[PDB]
Amino acid sequence: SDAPPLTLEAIKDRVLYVLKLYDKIDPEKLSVNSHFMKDLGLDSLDQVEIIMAMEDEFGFEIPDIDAEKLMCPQEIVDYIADKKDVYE
Amino acid sequence: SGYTPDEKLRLQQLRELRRRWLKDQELSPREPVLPPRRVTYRHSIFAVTHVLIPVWIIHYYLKYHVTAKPYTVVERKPRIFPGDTILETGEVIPLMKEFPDQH
Amino acid sequence: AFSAPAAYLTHQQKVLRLYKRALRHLESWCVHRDKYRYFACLMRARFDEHKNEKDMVKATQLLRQAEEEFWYGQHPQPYIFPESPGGTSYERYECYKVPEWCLDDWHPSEKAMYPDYFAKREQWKRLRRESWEREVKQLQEETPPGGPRTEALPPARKEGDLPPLWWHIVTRPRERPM
Amino acid sequence: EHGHSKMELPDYKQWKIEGTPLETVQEKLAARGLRDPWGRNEAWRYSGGFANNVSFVGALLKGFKWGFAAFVVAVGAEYYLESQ
Amino acid sequence: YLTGFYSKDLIIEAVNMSYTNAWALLMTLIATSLTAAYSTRIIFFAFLGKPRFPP
Amino acid sequence: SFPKYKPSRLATLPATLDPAEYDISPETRKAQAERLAIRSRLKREYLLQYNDPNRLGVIEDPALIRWTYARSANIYPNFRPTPKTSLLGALFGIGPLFFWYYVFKTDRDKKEKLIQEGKLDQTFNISY
Amino acid sequence: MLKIIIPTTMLLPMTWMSKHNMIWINATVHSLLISLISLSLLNQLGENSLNFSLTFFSDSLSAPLLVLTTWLLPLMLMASQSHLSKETTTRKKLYITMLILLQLFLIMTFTATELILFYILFEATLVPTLIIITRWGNQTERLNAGLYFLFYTLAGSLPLLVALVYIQNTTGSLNFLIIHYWSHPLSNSWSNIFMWLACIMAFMVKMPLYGLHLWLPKAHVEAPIAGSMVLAAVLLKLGGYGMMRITTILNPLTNYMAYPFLMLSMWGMIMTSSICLRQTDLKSLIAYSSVSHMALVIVAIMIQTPWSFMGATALMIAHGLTSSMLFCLANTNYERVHSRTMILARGLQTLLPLMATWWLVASLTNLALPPSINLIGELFIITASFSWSNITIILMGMNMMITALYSLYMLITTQRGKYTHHINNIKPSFTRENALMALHILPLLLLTLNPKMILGPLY
Amino acid sequence: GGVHIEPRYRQFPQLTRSQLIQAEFFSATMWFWILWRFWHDSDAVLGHFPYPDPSQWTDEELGILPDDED
Amino acid sequence: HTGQEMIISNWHWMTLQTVELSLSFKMDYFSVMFIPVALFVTWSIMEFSMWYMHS
Amino acid sequence: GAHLARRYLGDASKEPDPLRMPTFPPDYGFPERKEREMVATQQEMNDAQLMLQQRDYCAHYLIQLLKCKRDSFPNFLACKHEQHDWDYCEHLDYVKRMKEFERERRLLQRKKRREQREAEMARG
Ligand SMILES: CCCCCCCCCCCCCCCCC[C@@H](O)O[C@H](CO[C@H](O)CCCCCCCCCCCCCCC)COP(=O)(O)OCC[N+](C)(C)C
Ligand SMILES: CCCCCCCCCCCCCCCCC[C@@H](O)O[C@H](CO[C@H](O)CCCCCCCCCCCCCCC)COP(=O)(O)OCC[N+](C)(C)C
Ligand SMILES: CCCCCCCC/C=C\CCCCCCCC(=O)O[C@H](COC(=O)CCCCCCC/C=C/CCCCCCCC)COP(=O)(O)OCCN
Ligand SMILES: CCCCCCCCCCCC(=O)SCCNC(=O)CCNC(=O)[C@H](O)C(C)(C)COP(=O)(O)O
Repeated sequence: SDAPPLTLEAIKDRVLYVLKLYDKIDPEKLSVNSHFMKDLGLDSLDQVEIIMAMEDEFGFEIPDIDAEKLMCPQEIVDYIADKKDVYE
Repeated sequence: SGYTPDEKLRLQQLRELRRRWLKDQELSPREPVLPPRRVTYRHSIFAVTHVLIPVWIIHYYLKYHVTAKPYTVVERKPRIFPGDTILETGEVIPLMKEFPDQH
Repeated sequence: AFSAPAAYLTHQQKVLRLYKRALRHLESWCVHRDKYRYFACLMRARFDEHKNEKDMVKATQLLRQAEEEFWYGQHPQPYIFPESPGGTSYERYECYKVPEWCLDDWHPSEKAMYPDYFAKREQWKRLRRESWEREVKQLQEETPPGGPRTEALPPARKEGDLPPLWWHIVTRPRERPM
Repeated sequence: EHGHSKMELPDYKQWKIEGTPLETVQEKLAARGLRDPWGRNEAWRYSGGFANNVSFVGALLKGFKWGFAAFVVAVGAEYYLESQ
Repeated sequence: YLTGFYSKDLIIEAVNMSYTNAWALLMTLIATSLTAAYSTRIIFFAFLGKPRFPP
Repeated sequence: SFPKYKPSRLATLPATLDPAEYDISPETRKAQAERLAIRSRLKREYLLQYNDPNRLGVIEDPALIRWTYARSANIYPNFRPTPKTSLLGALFGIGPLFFWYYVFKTDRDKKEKLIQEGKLDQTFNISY
Repeated sequence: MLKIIIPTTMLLPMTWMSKHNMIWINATVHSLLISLISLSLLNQLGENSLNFSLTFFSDSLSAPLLVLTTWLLPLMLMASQSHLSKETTTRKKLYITMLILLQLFLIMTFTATELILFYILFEATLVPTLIIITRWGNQTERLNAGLYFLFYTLAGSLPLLVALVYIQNTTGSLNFLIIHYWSHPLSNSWSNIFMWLACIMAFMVKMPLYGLHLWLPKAHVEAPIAGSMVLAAVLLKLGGYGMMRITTILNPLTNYMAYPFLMLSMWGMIMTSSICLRQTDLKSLIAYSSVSHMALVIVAIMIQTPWSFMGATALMIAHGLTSSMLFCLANTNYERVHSRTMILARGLQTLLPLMATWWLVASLTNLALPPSINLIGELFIITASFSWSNITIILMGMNMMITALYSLYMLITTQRGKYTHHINNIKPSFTRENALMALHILPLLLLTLNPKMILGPLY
Repeated sequence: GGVHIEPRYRQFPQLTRSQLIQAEFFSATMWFWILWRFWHDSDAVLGHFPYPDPSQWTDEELGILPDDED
Repeated sequence: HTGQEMIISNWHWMTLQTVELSLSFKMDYFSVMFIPVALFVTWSIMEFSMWYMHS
Repeated sequence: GAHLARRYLGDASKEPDPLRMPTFPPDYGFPERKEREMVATQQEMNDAQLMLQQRDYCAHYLIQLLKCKRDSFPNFLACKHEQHDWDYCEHLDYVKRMKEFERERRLLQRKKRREQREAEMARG
């Protein structure tokens, strides 16, 4: 396998990397605690597209009932860490 | 849509407890303790205790026990061609009748 | 898996799920990235043209021919992530997950190794022993009469309290125990 | 000994649609009047060493040149040695 | 002049010149054509295009 | 227009193509609420019985015991002899026996007749 | 033979004067010692028999069954040691007394040079079994099971007594040697047909034949562990042994009186093999498997060819050992689970690996895997039935496939998969259970080296 | 057993010279073998013995009489 | 080199009247040729598995 | 293949079937009727124990090939002249079989022509 033990800061960096390449949102305004519907004015379909992008980038797929209620990068990071059992 | 405040708080507390439990799963340097107690060369010994000894045992078994009984080991008779000589008799098989050879 | 479900799915949830499935199967059909992006943008365009419809009878009339069209062109062999419920490695490691309570049956000679781990284990067991007594009362006083209506559990409200029914969620074996 | 070296992710501003076949997608979406928000996200698949691709036939003859040179050398050596 | 040649070429040659069923002949020929086709599919889809694996 | 998906016994109708949840009425929502309510009640009971540190046994499942009792020990007391049951019993318990008897009797009669005529070529049939 | 019967009798005073905390040790040790003594009987000769005296004789058909009977008792004691922990001393001694009486009756039955003595002990073997089933049984259906087991057997075996006394009145002797030497053909008459039915039905009910097997699932499910093993291993072989002993005087009537029973068995093997697939219980599944195997043995005996008899004896011994092992494993699972349901406990291989190995070996042996004696008997019967008629191969192959299917279903449902979450009393397997499984399985893999010891007199 | 290779995250992975030269050598070996065998053994593919034409065979050696003798 | 063929019947398992079952090995062309191929493939597969299944 | 297409699309009786051939006496063509020669006797071919299907008119070259392969064993490609000779002899045998097929075809052609001419003369 030789898979490195991905950590919380690595997950956050990857999440922000994926988000900053989504040109619908400006990289400067976004923050780890920024919202999606209100702080960035993104559509529901747009949020689904972000969720699918993180799905493709991380190699594991999020169930719909849990994907439809993720609205901040911080809670996305927390969900991924809980899925992958990350200590720190 | 989205997390309700109760859901957020419960998930946060569960995450904290889960991370504490996972961190507690780590093993310290002295955590694994084993009590000790006792009562070319590698290939050289390997070919002796794994190849040579089975050859000896099986050769003995076939030569002096299996072949003792009749018909246990039966060998297909070797092919005889024109011109060969037989060890047991010494007679020579006659050759062919010189078929016409072109191309 | 984590979140408790609702009694029903709203129209918005159905539309979002159909959108996700359609995009996934379109990606499966269009192997390459540029083709996938082009046709995903086209599908988004054809998907948002009825975004602002007001009446619900016509919206429910839609999303039916949409589902039929999806079922007709669903790529009978879609792409499934390896850890998904259809993937190649769905339950591969489910044979390595040994429950925590098994450690209670270990021989004392086996427990002689890893002493610190078992000390922390006793601490966790004591914590659970007190927390359960608090949680049963908290849940008893918090639930409405006639039984719960949804399977959502409340968090901890006091200072020393812990969330009700936490032991078997916190002590999951691992994602890949071995 | 495991893979612990504190890998650092590249800068996000490096990935551009320029020099990739995503221009055709962007242009044909703009002709009908839309844009692809995720265009840059996959630019890395066409940017680095992955930029150059090899055709199927060229893939099949992976070592044709070296093999042909060795074959010619061997044939010449056999010709000059057997003629003796 | 590869390992598969010394077997498959003789298989096809012997099959072509025996008092056998004709439908089996046609099926075998189409089968070897499809063998070449799916070998091409494997190579093209796994070694030629642009990368598609996670980052 | 697209070809319709016709469901069968071994290929059921998908939930998305089903029309029951598109004709929504308040009583349907009430029914879904009651279903979720009873399911959550059962789940809460199971979880209360499941996380108890004092419990050191197997959680008895009334549903499993009821299913086993219905499958095994409740068949005869609810059985009544009816034309359908009687016909099915007679057929499935008598027909195969007589079918196989007829087949084997015919085969053995043919073999014995060939033996009597002597045209069977039983050479080397030493073991029997 | 008295060198075997006398120590078995002395086991009773030995047990009754033992200390309160040492009955199991003494019983096990002396039962094992008795088994060693019984090993001497195995050296049969190609001639008639080992005619010990006017009352007891031993053949190469009786020798394997006698050795298995003497070997089973220590295993029964080790199996019963578990659930009798909270039992008073007198009741434990009574249990051991019942087991010893059962062994003594079986030992006296299997030789029994005279047919009336054979019948007397053959019915005497019914009282200790009924007491064991109806007294030390857990479920409330043990009473109905005991009634079924008693009456199904007795109704079939009562006309046998009349047939035997009639034969003695006409023939003049019931000694098996005289019966074999002075045998005369049975004419085709209604009286002779009913004599055939009376002499056959008593053994066919106990085997059991398909259609009269209703008592077996009840008796096997409701009985304790020791009763289950003694039923599946030895008590089922009484019918087949009696049938192979008594078919010497029913010729040539059998040549056409075997058709109903042959058809019933060749269809009931398929029916019970299919039944095993859809089963919610483990002990019931094993009982139906035993019914299928005994139906195959019935077919073999009714064919009446040397290969049929050899295969029948081999299958008898192999099925006895395999069914005893399977019942042992099911009991070990039930003791921890306390439910006796196949799908209630799952994924036990992750928690108990060695018991998973024992499960795999037992299932493979039941699956008739070569070169185990299970497949030796199976294949001999298959070839004999093929010689009887070329169409039997269809039924036999269908039975083989279904047997493999339900054996691996039993293995997979209980061993593979994800463990059940709400069970946390699966303690590590004791040394007693592992030793029990090892002592069950090792004789099978040892007998596969010397098949001639279990191939019967027609070897 | 090997060397330490670290992940790249959207860049081309590190390639050691050993694997490149080894793959090139083995591909060259295969092609050289094919060419050498084709040079030495051409009849294994093209055939070695001509296929006779049955129409060109005269009636003299086929035992045909000019429709009058028999 | 020679064209050696051989059958070895070492252990006599059991005799059933006129039939004899013994542990007999046939070492004709097929067996003597398929032993090395299978052993070679198994050796390569085991060496590959020492890396594939290290975890 | 063309012969199969001709047989299954034209007239079946026009040209033969492989199963029933030959349908004409060997002496119909020419009266000298030379005999095929065999240079390997029963006994030496039996000792070489080639195969039942390999005991054909080209057996002597096969025996020489076997002798050459057995003698120069380590150099597995030492002897190829006799391999080519055996291939040539098998090619000649196939040529003779083709000759037989075409001879039967033309004989049947002339037989059909003779029958048609006789029928026309009788009708005329
Ligand atoms: C290197 C050697 C390898 C082979 C070793 C083989 C050892 C075999 C031991 C097992 C023997 C099995 C028991 C056999 C019993 C049947 C025979 C027995 O009934 O014979 C009796 C005789 O039995 C012996 O006297 C006693 C043997 C009993 C003990 C066997 C040895 C092992 C016993 C182990 C017991 C526990 C040991 C201590 C544990 C703490 C009566 O004989 P009898 O009918 O008059 O003979 C008449 C013919 N005569 C006149 C020629 C004699
Ligand atoms: C249910 C679970 C299984 C239980 C056990 C099942 C086995 C019992 C079945 C009995 C076996 C066969 C019985 C009779 C066999 C003789 C052959 C006879 O049946 O065939 C014809 C006989 O014809 C008629 O069958 C006459 C008998 C008819 C009356 C018998 C009852 C038939 C149906 C009853 C079935 C009930 C079975 C279960 C009872 C509880 C031939 O006519 P014929 O050649 O001239 O006479 C031959 C006899 N001779 C030569 C001595 C003169
Ligand atoms: C699990 C339940 C099984 C029940 C089994 C019951 C059926 C057993 C078969 C019949 C038993 C009775 C047979 C009688 C005992 C044999 C004695 C004998 O053979 O003597 C005959 C006598 O034969 C008889 O008397 C038979 C009469 C039968 C009366 C009782 C009938 C019982 C039921 C009959 C049908 C059952 C058959 C199938 C049963 C299948 C199982 C349910 C000779 O008469 P002689 O006087 O010597 O004449 C010579 C001068 N000519
Ligand atoms: C290869 C497979 C092809 C499959 C093709 C599938 C069919 C494609 C065409 C589908 C047709 C439709 O759009 S069916 C149209 C269904 N009806 C409506 O959309 C009315 C109002 N829509 C909403 O309110 C949603 O929430 C929305 C605003 C979209 C998002 O809201 P968010 O603000 O919360 O993101």
